[PDB]
Amino acid sequence: NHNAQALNTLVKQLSSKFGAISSVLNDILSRLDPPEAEVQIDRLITGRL
Amino acid sequence: NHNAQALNTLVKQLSSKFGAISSVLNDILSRLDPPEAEVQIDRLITGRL
Amino acid sequence: LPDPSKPSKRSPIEDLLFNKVTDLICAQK
Amino acid sequence: LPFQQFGRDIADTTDAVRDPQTLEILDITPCSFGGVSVITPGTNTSNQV
Amino acid sequence: QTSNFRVQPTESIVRFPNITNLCPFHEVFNATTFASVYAWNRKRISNCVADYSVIYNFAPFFAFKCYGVSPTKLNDLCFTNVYADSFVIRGNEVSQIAPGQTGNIADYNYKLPDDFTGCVIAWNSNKLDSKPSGNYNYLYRLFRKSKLKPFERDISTEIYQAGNKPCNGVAGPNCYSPLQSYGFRPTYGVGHQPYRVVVLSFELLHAPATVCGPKKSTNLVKNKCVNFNFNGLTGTGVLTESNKKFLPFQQFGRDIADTTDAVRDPQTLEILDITPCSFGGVSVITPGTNTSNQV
Amino acid sequence: ADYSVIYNFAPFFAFKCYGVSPTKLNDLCFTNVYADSFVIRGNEVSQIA
Amino acid sequence: QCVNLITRTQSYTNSFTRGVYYPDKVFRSSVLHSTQDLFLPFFSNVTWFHAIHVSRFDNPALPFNDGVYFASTEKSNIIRGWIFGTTLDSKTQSLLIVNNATNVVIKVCEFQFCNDPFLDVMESEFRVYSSANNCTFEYVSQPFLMDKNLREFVFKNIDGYFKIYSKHTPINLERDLPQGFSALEPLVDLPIGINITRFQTLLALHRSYLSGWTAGAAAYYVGYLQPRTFLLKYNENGTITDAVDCALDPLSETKCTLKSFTVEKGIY
Ligand SMILES: *[C@@H]1O[C@H](CO)[C@@H](O[C@@H]2O[C@H](CO)[C@@H](O)[C@H](O)[C@H]2NC(C)=O)[C@H](O)[C@H]1NC(C)=O
Ligand SMILES: *[C@@H]1O[C@H](CO)[C@@H](O)[C@H](O)[C@H]1NC(C)=O
Ligand SMILES: *[C@@H]1O[C@H](CO)[C@@H](O)[C@H](O)[C@H]1NC(C)=O
Ligand SMILES: *[C@@H]1O[C@H](CO)[C@@H](O)[C@H](O)[C@H]1NC(C)=O
Ligand SMILES: *[C@@H]1O[C@H](CO)[C@@H](O)[C@H](O)[C@H]1NC(C)=O
Ligand SMILES: *[C@@H]1O[C@H](CO)[C@@H](O)[C@H](O)[C@H]1NC(C)=O
Repeated sequence: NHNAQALNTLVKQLSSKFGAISSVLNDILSRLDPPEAEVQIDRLITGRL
Repeated sequence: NHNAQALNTLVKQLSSKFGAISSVLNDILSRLDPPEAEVQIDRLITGRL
Repeated sequence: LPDPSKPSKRSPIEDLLFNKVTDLICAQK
Repeated sequence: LPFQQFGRDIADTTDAVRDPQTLEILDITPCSFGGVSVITPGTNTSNQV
Repeated sequence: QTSNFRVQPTESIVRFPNITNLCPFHEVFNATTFASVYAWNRKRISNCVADYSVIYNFAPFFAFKCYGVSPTKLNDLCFTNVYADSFVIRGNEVSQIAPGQTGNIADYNYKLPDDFTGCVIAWNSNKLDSKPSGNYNYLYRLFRKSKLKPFERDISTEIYQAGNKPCNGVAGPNCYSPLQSYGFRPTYGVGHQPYRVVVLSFELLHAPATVCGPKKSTNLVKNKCVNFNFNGLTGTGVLTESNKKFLPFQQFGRDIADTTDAVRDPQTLEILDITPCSFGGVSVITPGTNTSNQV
Repeated sequence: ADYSVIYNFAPFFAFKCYGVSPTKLNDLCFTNVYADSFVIRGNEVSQIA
Repeated sequence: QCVNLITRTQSYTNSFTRGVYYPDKVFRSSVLHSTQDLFLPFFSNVTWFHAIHVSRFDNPALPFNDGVYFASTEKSNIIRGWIFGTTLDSKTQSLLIVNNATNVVIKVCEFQFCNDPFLDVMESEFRVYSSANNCTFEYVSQPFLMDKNLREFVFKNIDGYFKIYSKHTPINLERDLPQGFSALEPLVDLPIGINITRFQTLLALHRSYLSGWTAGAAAYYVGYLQPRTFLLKYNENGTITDAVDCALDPLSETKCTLKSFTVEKGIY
């Protein structure tokens, strides 16, 4: 149960915004321009790390 | 080997830009004005921490 | 002792222990 | 259900979708991927892998 | 364990080049006629000493914003791969001249890389680049199949079919050239008056380079903890003789950890090792203060 | 908004677009569109700008 | 004065481990440095180019792609330069390099190059191009083609700079592309900043003075660089003596991953 719940929590963490506007990388890439898009992906990558 | 490898990995981390424009602090200090120099050093400081 | 009848070649106590312990896997994959 | 458009897994990832052109349900399955591992003896002994 | 001991550098020596040629910035900065945004002219600058104090001294530039370099620190650094571009745009388009900015002239006339470094300048040109009847000498590429690459010029004057009606060699309905002339007039207010924009594209590295500031050269010292400047690189380390065989095309040397350990001074071609000054932790051995106070 | 029927309606003396490129109209998503129709002599067509 | 005199035959051979140059101008010693740049693949499938003139247009120009590796075992006087550009005509800027008895005359103008350009020997360039105007660059330096001996050249057109690399390696009487490593040393750089997609090789021809030109044959090889990650081994003295292409075969991939040249028994 510990291992299964740990994997579940790790996968669930992808759906959270982590201080950015969207939790979808494709959405942030499509909607926004490379500088501020870079800011948003910086937030996402540091949080996921 | 584990000890030496950990130390070498720790040293190598200083060469990473870590979201900044330059990975060497002296260049950042000599090229840029304080208000944004602080931003650059903040990226470096948090990454190195 | 191992049970010849069972295909897994497991003792009855081992069989009980195996049974008593048990799309999430696909999502994790 | 008629209102429902997308299906989601237990771990909050899409596993089904409904086509807008034609009202059918499709199971989205990821493309195959995995870790490549190389088995080799010592390079001194031989070069086959 | 209390603190770390480290010997401070005794004095500062700055090492620069020795060639003397005033850099022809005046040619760019009072160019009577400027290129169009679609036909921008680029000029390379190399083998010169660059003084940017004169730019501040006389300056009609309303917008003087630099992205990668501090304007006041310009004279203390050495650059190379240095280019001066030239074009005239609208007053409201000065914001589009920036990395990652979406605009018609940005997409189809001038692209700037996301990692662009340098100074962009902008100033009004109503007196010189505007005419009462309408200054149409400046044209912009409004239609293009794909966005341009950074630092790429598009000159091809392929008559553009602006619709579903083929030109067939006859410009007309739904067929206008991708280049349209600006209607610059002095009567128009701010935001539509012509503006002159020049971008300086210094590429800054950790190398000898070519272009350098007005900083004077000082003599070298050996076997002393000194803080030294070599073509914009500032460091604190002792300077010793070298037995490393540097290749002629090679200038700098890096060790296992990719750290400068040997340098070939531009003014004098010799190899000097970089060894940081001695340092170490300090530990204080003391008995109980009640027993005694010696340490 | 299907602009293709507008383009293919008839040969047009002037199809000048101010502030927007004709090609991007199909891929650009607007809130409201106002269509103003009137009849003027050919000499005054340039005055509508 | 554009005349077609060069007919050519092609073959295919193995590149082996030729075409490694110095990625940068930094001195490294006794290290294993991994770099990502435009290199010629190991054991790549190179084209052997055999131009023979005997005393129609059968010498088309070769695409440039991302760069060109050039090699030749001929003497210095035979091959006397190259030509670079996109359309090879007067409507676009063209780069001309012509080596000679004393030095080289690198020059970038708007040339109207001939279909089959060649230098005829004094030396005349009229057979190379018909006109040259709007010339924006020039550079003269010591010759890089000087006297059995392999001559290897690598060219790229990166971010406005026209890089050049050369090296001389004497060889014995075997396959012209030999085994071992011989790194190219960088010798001339070029502030040109033009668009190049197509190149052609120049050949020296001697007037017959007796079939107005003497018959001659020149053998050279043409490769194309690709974005590849290499792991170069700098020796004690800072010379490259070995390299592993990380994208050639699984064993090389493991060698590149472990950052080592020897792999212990195991699964990685
Ligand atoms: C080898 O090349 C050099 C350089 O192009 C030639 O010398 C040039 O001769 C012309 C005469 O028209 C002079 O105007 C140039 O100034 C010379 N250049 C230099 C660098 O001195 C030389 O003639 C060539 N040799 C042969 C045999 O062709
Ligand atoms: C001046 O500089 C050049 C190159 O920068 C160098 O070759 C030359 O030796 C120097 N001359 C003196 C007198 O230092
Ligand atoms: C090299 O390429 C040519 C044509 O592109 C082909 O005919 C030849 O078989 C190739 N050689 C090898 C070893 O792949
Ligand atoms: C190129 O040369 C032609 C004729 O010699 C001239 O009309 C044209 O302006 C030149 N172009 C440039 C960019 O110098
Ligand atoms: C160079 O020219 C070719 C053909 O003329 C063209 O396809 C290519 O886009 C040009 N390079 C750039 C960077 O535009
Ligand atoms: C390196 O240089 C030294 C001294 O010149 C020489 O003895 C040696 O053979 C060279 N090569 C190697 C691999 O050490």
